[PDB]
Amino acid sequence: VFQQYDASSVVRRELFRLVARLKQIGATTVMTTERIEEYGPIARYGVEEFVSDNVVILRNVLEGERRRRTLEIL
Amino acid sequence: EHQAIAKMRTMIEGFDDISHGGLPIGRSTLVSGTSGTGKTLFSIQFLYNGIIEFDEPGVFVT
Amino acid sequence: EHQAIAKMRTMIEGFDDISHGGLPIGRSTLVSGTSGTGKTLFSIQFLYNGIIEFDEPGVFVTFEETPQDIIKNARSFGWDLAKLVDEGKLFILDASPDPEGQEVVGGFDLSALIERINYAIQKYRARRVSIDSVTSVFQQYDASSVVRRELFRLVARLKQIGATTVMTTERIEEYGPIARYGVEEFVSDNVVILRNVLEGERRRRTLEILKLRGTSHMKGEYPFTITDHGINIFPLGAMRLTQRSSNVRVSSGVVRLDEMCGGGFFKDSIILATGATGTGKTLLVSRFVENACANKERAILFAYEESRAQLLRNAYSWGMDFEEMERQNLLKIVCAYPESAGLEDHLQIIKSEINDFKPARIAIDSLSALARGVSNNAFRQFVIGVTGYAKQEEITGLFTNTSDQFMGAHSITDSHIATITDTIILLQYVEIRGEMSRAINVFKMRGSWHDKAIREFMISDKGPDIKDSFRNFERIISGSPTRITVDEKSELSRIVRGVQEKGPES
Amino acid sequence: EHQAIAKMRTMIEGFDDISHGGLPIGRSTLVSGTSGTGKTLFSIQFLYNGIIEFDEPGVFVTFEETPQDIIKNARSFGWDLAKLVDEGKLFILDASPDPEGQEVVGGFDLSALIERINYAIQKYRARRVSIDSVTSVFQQYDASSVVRRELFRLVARLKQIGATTVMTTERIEEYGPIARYGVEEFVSDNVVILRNVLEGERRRRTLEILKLRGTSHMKGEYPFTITDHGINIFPLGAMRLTQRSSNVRVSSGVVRLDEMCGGGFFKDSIILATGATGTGKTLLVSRFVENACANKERAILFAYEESRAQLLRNAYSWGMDFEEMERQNLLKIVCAYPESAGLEDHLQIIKSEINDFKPARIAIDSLSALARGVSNNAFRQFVIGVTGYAKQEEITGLFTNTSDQFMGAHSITDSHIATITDTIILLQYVEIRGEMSRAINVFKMRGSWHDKAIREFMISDKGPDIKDSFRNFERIISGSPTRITVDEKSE
Ligand SMILES: Nc1ncnc2c1ncn2[C@@H]1O[C@H](COP(=O)(O)OP(=O)(O)OP(=O)(O)O)[C@@H](O)[C@H]1O
Ligand SMILES: Nc1ncnc2c1ncn2[C@@H]1O[C@H](COP(=O)(O)OP(=O)(O)OP(=O)(O)O)[C@@H](O)[C@H]1O
Ligand SMILES: Nc1ncnc2c1ncn2[C@@H]1O[C@H](COP(=O)(O)OP(=O)(O)OP(=O)(O)O)[C@@H](O)[C@H]1O
Ligand SMILES: Nc1ncnc2c1ncn2[C@@H]1O[C@H](COP(=O)(O)OP(=O)(O)OP(=O)(O)O)[C@@H](O)[C@H]1O
Ligand SMILES: Nc1ncnc2c1ncn2[C@@H]1O[C@H](COP(=O)(O)OP(=O)(O)OP(=O)(O)O)[C@@H](O)[C@H]1O
Ligand SMILES: [Mg+2]
Ligand SMILES: [Mg+2]
Ligand SMILES: [Mg+2]
Ligand SMILES: [Mg+2]
Ligand SMILES: [Mg+2]
Ligand SMILES: [Mg+2]
Ligand SMILES: [Mg+2]
Ligand SMILES: [Mg+2]
Repeated sequence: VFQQYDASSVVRRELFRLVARLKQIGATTVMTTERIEEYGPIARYGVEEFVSDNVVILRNVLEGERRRRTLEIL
Repeated sequence: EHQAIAKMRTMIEGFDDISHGGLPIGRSTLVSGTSGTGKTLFSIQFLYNGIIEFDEPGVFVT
Repeated sequence: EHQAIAKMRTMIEGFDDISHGGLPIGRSTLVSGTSGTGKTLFSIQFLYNGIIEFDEPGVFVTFEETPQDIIKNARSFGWDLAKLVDEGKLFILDASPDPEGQEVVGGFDLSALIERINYAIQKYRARRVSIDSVTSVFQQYDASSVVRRELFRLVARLKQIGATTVMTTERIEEYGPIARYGVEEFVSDNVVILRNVLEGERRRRTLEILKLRGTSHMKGEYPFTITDHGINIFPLGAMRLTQRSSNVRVSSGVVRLDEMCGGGFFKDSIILATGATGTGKTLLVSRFVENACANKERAILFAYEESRAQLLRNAYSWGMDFEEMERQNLLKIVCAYPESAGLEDHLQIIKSEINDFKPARIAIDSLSALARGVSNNAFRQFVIGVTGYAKQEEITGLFTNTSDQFMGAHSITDSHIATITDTIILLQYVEIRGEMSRAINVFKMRGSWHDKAIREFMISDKGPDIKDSFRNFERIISGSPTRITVDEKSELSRIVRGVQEKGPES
Repeated sequence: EHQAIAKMRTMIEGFDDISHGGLPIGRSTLVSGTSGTGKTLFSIQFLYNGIIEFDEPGVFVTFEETPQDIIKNARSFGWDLAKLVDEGKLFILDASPDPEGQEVVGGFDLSALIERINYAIQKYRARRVSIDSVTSVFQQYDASSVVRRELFRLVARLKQIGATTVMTTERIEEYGPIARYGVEEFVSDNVVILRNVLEGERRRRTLEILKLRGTSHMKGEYPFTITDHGINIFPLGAMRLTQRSSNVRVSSGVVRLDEMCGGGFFKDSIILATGATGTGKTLLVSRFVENACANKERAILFAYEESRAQLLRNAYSWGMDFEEMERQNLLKIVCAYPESAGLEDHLQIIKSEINDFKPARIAIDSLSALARGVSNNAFRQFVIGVTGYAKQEEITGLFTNTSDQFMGAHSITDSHIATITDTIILLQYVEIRGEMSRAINVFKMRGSWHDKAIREFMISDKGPDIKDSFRNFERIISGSPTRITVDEKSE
């Protein structure tokens, strides 16, 4: 959604809104995000983390040509 | 309520273990990762195990 | 106390030492850190105790989290903040934006907030203040220039007011810049970094006090754990060296051994039992725990290799019934995997069980079990921990170390812990005539005199049988000894012909 | 279509094995990577195999090389694309800009183009469409957010059309972003990544399928070759452990040795001869290769240490004449320094050559010669490939290994190929009375019984002459013996 011409700030405030409204409803929501480097920031725009109540990371770590899939609960 | 945070079960083999019950209720849980790591399936499959195990309708936004 | 900056206590298991006292009164401490590091709890924990220990109302400003949740969440550690926001001891000050908000508002509001917080502080008569997630305020359209001036104003005014404040900062990298705008670090009087370093797919959190303008403190990282009780730190280096020592002597559960140790292990003493795999270590330990209960004293056993079940099967086979031990409430078996947590945790799990049961003895079967994966220093430092705790607590310790190379190991340490230890017990195989025989030896005893033989021992359903020494063998330790005889037929009981009887009658 | 995902094989050697079927029909695949990885070839080979195998018209779209060139170059792998253009089975929709022009033509053309695309799709009744260098289009003046929309509009349309696609994308760092804008990443249904990795000033090409929406695939990287017959991907992991096993026997070239191994080597099996430099491994190989010339059978010899010439010499010196072995086209020698290439290219040469001589025996002159300058893992993989290939092909294999230290060596192998070889012939110098004497031994044979003694032997112009064991010595293996001269029982 932010891939139209947005920056960090614009994007943080937006996640807040989204998450919050969803909080009111009482909806146990799950939100999927993309990244750039297996260990780099936790979310494309360096903010999504602190804005969420719970965070999870699905990593497909490289290494010796063999990829290894892991999951963590930050 | 007036106690701890209540959790929901994802019936995803293991995760409901690692998370000590499962996702918190009435709260969004961020799940990010690089292309081809899990996410969708983790979201789809969270919905699915929802219907198919406690009868809890699901809403998938794509 | 010799310091020139007045401090107030956080009552956070560990912090007040590392900070040599607690946050400098009338000042601002920046506790910064990655996502999920511990930050906001610290804050809440900081206001909490002030309330429930000094009766000092506190003002907690929330910026991102909903004033409702802060209370909802803080219930995890068992705190009815509600009731406090209710009795007028804790004023949560909402400032969270809205789900239907505009855009543009972080400068004149920064001036309004000062007056705000200034109202509640004057109103509730507060001493402590938490400003959780200032960062989020600048995350609207700002840059370094405007953040140092704006923060400054806030802290500057806050200090004038006389409130001992804590601000929280997020940061993407664990070791890199302290805070986002790489500017908060110099605007604050103190800086408390909180990290959660990865490495080896496990997770290690640490607290560090970079600076405390005005006084001294413990430098570098210190591991902490967030338990059902909140933050819990280990000044593994603030662990002074002044434990008590006593010439009291206890049993090993093995009689002959006792002699071999000048008269029974010292009460206050660390004991090490090293020996290749399958030499016996596990047994002795069991015979140590056993006896401790046979004299009516408590003792724990933390098995990191064998199950609680199996620990009993082989324990019973060796005699000594652990089933009962558990029941008479004299021996407690923990038992777990070293891979089921980072050392910091394992070190605390152990400490805990040592306080909810008060042993008078403790045994850790296979320290080397805990040295798996982990770095030597990391493990060596953990050894100093347990070893440290049990030493200053009059709790006799028997650790088990299994050397990675049977017969031919030129070092019974491998991780070099033999110098922290007070008394070592050595078990090693001996190749005698196409046979793998065993043999124990008492290497060192700091206070006792102990036997200097490398006696042989055998295992029966009954237990450790301490026989005689391989006097007529050289290159013993080598594992595969060399038979050089000056005698052997020498008296002892010559008398040939019919010497025995048999099973019928003697 | 309430069925699992449908795939369309690519007939690109090795890929259809890795994708578990082949790019999902009608969807978009994304093969991206840095300059010189495969991309352009891939897609080209993608369309080709599509035509000359299933009569499936191909739509190739270029955004930089001129159509004339795509042909010109293609002739590199023996295929006149001009022919299919004449036959209307493939349409190289030129879309490359000309020397002159204007600007401010943003999403302007991305639209008109989707029509010209749909055009030929319908017109040529297309099924497989490839787009090379799509990115060289947004490289006019755009940003991430801009590309995400110009790309998604396409793929979307394409999926509508229903044709199966592949999009070429470029990358700058071999292990950084998946595509220049790190957007295409998520805009694709399937992401393939060509990586032309450096290291040691040598280059290894590695393909990988990061994701395939809706179907399983092969997780991890795979080395691939670029030749005269297109791209080739050896799925060294894919190869299964279902090798044929027979109890038949073969000779070792040395009678007395055939005896030691209880009858001989098993036709189907790998044997390893180990020893310090000099021991005589190269002998055993020379002897093992003549025998297959006595039973008039084709056998191959891969030398990585000596030359065509020198071998001939030291061979005529042991009696065996190779000059005839070649004439009788029953023996073929190769020879190539290990440095001349990397294990990837090697493994192939081997395979290819084995197909053009239908051997029944084979011996590689020194593996350590090949483990030279390469990581164990990288080498360890090279063994299993040849070892594996020689196996499920019935070819008895004998490999040479000069242990890194003479006398006392504590392992037949260093790289650890011991557990990859069935039989282990172990050569080792033995020191007696001040003379470097030898010693051959059948260390292990999985089936047979083989001799358990360490028999010394010698080398004359007649070849190896196994002799008697060192019954009267001790520490034999160590290297520096110690006679026992036990004084009998002392009467
Ligand atoms: N049936 C299946 N069996 C085994 N693995 C599968 C199966 N389907 C998909 N996969 C694997 O899962 C990956 C697909 O990713 P998925 O659709 O779950 O979402 P994602 O990786 O989180 O996000 P994105 O849309 O970028 O791919 C593939 O890369 C593949 O390795
Ligand atoms: N009862 C508990 N037992 C063990 N861990 C707990 C408990 N309660 C909370 N935690 C842990 O505490 C952490 C919560 O972090 P906290 O609320 O203190 O603020 P933060 O990490 O500093 O900042 P942010 O709001 O950005 O996450 C999590 O990492 C979580 O696992
Ligand atoms: N009932 C028994 N009867 C005779 N010998 C026994 C009996 N139980 C154990 N043993 C002997 O004791 C050894 C078992 O080792 P033990 O359980 O004492 O711990 P360890 O050698 O210190 O460590 P680990 O067993 O994990 O290697 C065996 O090598 C075996 O010879
Ligand atoms: N006949 C051939 N034999 C061996 N290798 C060849 C042959 N033809 C081309 N190659 C190799 O294959 C590569 C060709 O790459 P190709 O033009 O197919 O696309 P690309 O490298 O993916 O993208 P780009 O258009 O940027 O070069 C060359 O870099 C070259 O090393
Ligand atoms: N005509 C010959 N007469 C006597 N001995 C010879 C003759 N030719 C070779 N030899 C012996 O064989 C050895 C030659 O080594 P060989 O060809 O067997 O290969 P290798 O030992 O396996 O490997 P490398 O040659 O690389 O050391 C010489 O060291 C020598 O002892
Ligand atoms: Mg997805
Ligand atoms: Mg956080
Ligand atoms: Mg927080
Ligand atoms: Mg044990
Ligand atoms: Mg190209
Ligand atoms: Mg995606
Ligand atoms: Mg040699
Ligand atoms: Mg050689």
